[PDB]
This record gives sequence, structure tokens and C-alpha cells, in this order.
Amino acid sequence: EQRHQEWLRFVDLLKNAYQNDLHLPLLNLMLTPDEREALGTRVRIVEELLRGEMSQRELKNELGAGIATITRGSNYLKAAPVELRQWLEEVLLKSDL
Amino acid sequence: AMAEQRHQEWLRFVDLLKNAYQNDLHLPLLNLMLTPDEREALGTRVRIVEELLRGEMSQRELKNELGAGIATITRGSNYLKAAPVELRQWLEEVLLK
Ligand SMILES: O=C(O)CCc1c[nH]c2ccccc12
Ligand SMILES: O=C(O)CCc1c[nH]c2ccccc12
Repeated sequence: EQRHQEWLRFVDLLKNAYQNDLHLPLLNLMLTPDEREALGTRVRIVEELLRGEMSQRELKNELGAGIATITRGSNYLKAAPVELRQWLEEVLLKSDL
Repeated sequence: AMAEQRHQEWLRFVDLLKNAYQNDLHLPLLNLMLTPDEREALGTRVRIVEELLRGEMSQRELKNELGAGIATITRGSNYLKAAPVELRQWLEEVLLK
């Protein structure tokens, strides 16, 4: 329960950092290179899962990512609220015909 | 080469999250994009930063109070030392005051 408040304090700190144009150095302080790389790759995974055109072998090759992480992210995406999903489709699939 | 593509992919995440905050979708986005263990780590890292800036606890004392390992605290202290002065001063204002 207190872990939850601690998480929310991070969320609020980062909100305020974006407001003050300090988000880039804050994220450089708070995340390791491997975590930042994972987040960048997760964006690409979410995009391709929302697109829904690739097979599992194709996802692995296109994304340079492992099946275990793709599988878990797909469940997180399934569980996401439609308010978020529709916004992500708008953003991450913005070029798709 | 790898590295420059990774940086662009990172910036894409930074923009996505910026826009999620603007649309009040940051919490569901971060629930999608991070695991429970990663969120817990970030909450703990805020406390580590806070206590390093406060400068009252020893690092081993910080270990017990935060349930954290020495390796994590030592690494965090280096990231904090490397951070730009503008960020450090803002953190002191928003976390400690
Ligand atoms: O590797 C894992 O345990 C899942 C990491 C993860 C969190 N959100 C995601 C979104 C898309 C792809 C993967 C993830
Ligand atoms: O090694 C870890 O567990 C995380 C390293 C790390 C990066 N930025 C941090 C900020 C505060 C505390 C720890 C860290």
C-alpha cells in the first residue's frame, strides 16, 4: 500500500518535470540505459500488436524482441482501458490506411 | 549506429508519455508500459534520491529504511552526482521543501 503511494509520487514528480522542461534529465537520472531501451522497444511492440498483422515469428524479427516480453505486453494491452487503447491507435497507427 | 536508432525510439516514448499526461492518460499508459516490479523500483528510487539529497542517512542506513540493496543505492548516487545542476536544485525544491 505504501509502495503504491511511492509510485504515485514518482508519477507526480515526472508530471511536474515535463511541466518545467526537466523531463529529459529526470528520466536520464531515474532509468538505466537498458530500461530506456526497453521502453522504446515496448512502444514498437504495442504499435505492432495494435496493428495485428504480424505472426509471432514475424514480430520477433521485426522488433528484435523476445517472445516472452511480447507475450506479456500483449496481455497488458488486452487489459488496457478503451479510453487508452483508442488514443494509442490514433497515435501509434497514425500512418496506417 | 544501433545507439542512434535507440535514441530516436526513446524520444518517441518520451513524446508518447508527454502526450499521455496532457490527455490525463499517464496512469493507464504507465500501467501498460511498465511491470509491477519496475513501478516499485521507480517509487523506491525517488526515496533514494530524496534521502541522498537530504544527506542525513548513511547509505547502509538507507538500505534498511528503504529495503534496498547497496548496489542500487551506490549506482543511484552516481547517477545523481552526474545529473545537471538545474535538475538537482529543482529536486531539492520539489522533494524536500
Ligand atoms: O518482459 C515483460 O515482463 C513485459 C515487459 C512489458 C511491459 N509492458 C509492455 C508492453 C509491451 C511489451 C512488453 C511489455
Ligand atoms: O541498479 C539499480 O537498481 C538502479 C540504478 C539507478 C539508476 N538511477 C537511480 C536513481 C536512484 C536509485 C537508483 C538508481
